[PDB]
Amino acid sequence: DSKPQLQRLAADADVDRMCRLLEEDGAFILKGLLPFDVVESFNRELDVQMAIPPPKGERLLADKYPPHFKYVPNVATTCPTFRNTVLINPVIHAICEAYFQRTGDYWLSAAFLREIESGMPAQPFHRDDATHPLMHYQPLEAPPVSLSVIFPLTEFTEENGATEVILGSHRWTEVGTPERDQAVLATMDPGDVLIVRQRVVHAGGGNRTTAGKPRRVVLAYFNSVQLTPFETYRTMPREMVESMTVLGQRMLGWRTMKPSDPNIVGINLIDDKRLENVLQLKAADSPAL
Amino acid sequence: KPQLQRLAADADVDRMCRLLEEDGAFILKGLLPFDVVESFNRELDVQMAIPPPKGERLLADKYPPHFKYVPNVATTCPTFRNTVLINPVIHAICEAYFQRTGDYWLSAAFLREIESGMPAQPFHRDDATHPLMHYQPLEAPPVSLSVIFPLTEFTEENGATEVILGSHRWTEVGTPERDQAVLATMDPGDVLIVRQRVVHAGGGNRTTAGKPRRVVLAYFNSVQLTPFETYRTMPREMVESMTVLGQRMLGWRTMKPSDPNIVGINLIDDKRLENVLQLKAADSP
Ligand SMILES: [Co+2]
Ligand SMILES: [Fe+2]
Ligand SMILES: [Fe+2]
Repeated sequence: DSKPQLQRLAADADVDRMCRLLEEDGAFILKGLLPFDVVESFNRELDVQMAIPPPKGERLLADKYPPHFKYVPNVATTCPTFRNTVLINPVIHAICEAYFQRTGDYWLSAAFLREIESGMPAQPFHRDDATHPLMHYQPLEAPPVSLSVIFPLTEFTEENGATEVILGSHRWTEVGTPERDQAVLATMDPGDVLIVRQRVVHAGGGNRTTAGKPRRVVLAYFNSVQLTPFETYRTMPREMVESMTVLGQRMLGWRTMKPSDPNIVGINLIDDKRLENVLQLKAADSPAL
Repeated sequence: KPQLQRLAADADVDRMCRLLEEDGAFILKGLLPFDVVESFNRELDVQMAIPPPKGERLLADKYPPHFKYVPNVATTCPTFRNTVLINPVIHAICEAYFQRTGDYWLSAAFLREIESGMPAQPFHRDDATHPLMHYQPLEAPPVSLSVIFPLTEFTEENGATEVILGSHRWTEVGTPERDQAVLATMDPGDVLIVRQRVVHAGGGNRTTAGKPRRVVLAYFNSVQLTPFETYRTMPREMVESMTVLGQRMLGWRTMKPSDPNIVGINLIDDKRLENVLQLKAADSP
């Protein structure tokens, strides 16, 4: 509309340009990154998880909310489509490599599903700096250590709560209490992807539809390997791990990684050796590399 | 000039905390009894006697051959794993120090041996392993603590650690003189504790004879920060023989950064890692 909008880019768009949008606007959308069949396969895998009856024991997040809370943690362990296809998408990683150039290696801190039902209110505007509170004190100019990647799995509309993003707001000193009309809407089709810079002020739009159609989203956080993964994928069976590509294994914390100089050795190692060597980890695309 | 303060092992933790914010460092006298120091040294002797490896060594291959180093001592030295790592005074200090940031764990603990004729290190801050630390404001909650265990005598001759008191308040390292620093001269069993941002240097070893100076360095970091050393390949039997505190230090349990993190970190299936693993411990039901 009137205000400058989120730019929607083709999957083959220029990475330098995407990197610049992140620094100027703080966010952008990749159009039709995931084909519809991938999206639907992912959705069915998620349906299976959500249909599982509630467990007997403790659930750290879920126990904090009423029983109608819809959440699937660490989707990489239970959704093969995410693990084998979405997680290792080459466009996503081209962006990450450029974005994290100053900080070095990155990996997956978390990827999880939320569903926002009809009649739910919008989120307060905020920054994604709560999981690793030290991020709250990092200056704007410092090398970024986190990137938010948002996957709509149903339509995002003005009505059902499309993500509200305030362009340029990563340059603000604080969040404050911004008006809703300061934000623009990440309206999207399933298969699109929203990419959001560290420190950008934003809010989930809730869902004001009344027809019972929930809005589904998978949120993935790619962080500097300096930062401890929220979700640990260390209990994945070896057969599952070795079925992944090297990149996948790197994302899920199964390999030694490298923060930027002046760390000149790396991180996540043991016996002064690479973790994957100590584990004698095979990978699906080891013959080609 | 002001020297490093030497405190009895049973001194009041509030005083220790005060010293870290004012001086940036202090020494605990006789924290580890002689038998602990001796068994630990014997265990390290075993590792040091093990022949040089064939394959790549990530850290060691970057330095000259006189580099003497034993990585992740917790996996090979029961005395560190069962006694030193879980010392209650160290953790009283950590709990006070990390109050603002939340839970902490072990990023690394390793041995270095410094031979005769080695020069002192350049003055520096310990902000290289996790470079994001370089950009954290002075006022922000600390996310790292250096704990230094002399395993041989630290003398003015053999390279006692050089610490510049109050330098954590400096904007940058600059080009400090050696006489700006004071020496952490210590006996085995003592412990040197050094705050984030404190400018310091290993003292090398100016002796011309005798056995090298032996030191174990442990870095305790906010659980927000990825451990340099990962202890995830430890055998289950070894892990379960440890106390809950030990398991928490070595990354085998779910941990909790301060609010506004209200769930925790290092979890899976929306459960605690130790519950998913059905982890036993020496001191849990
Ligand atoms: Co002078
Ligand atoms: Fe958010
Ligand atoms: Fe140092």
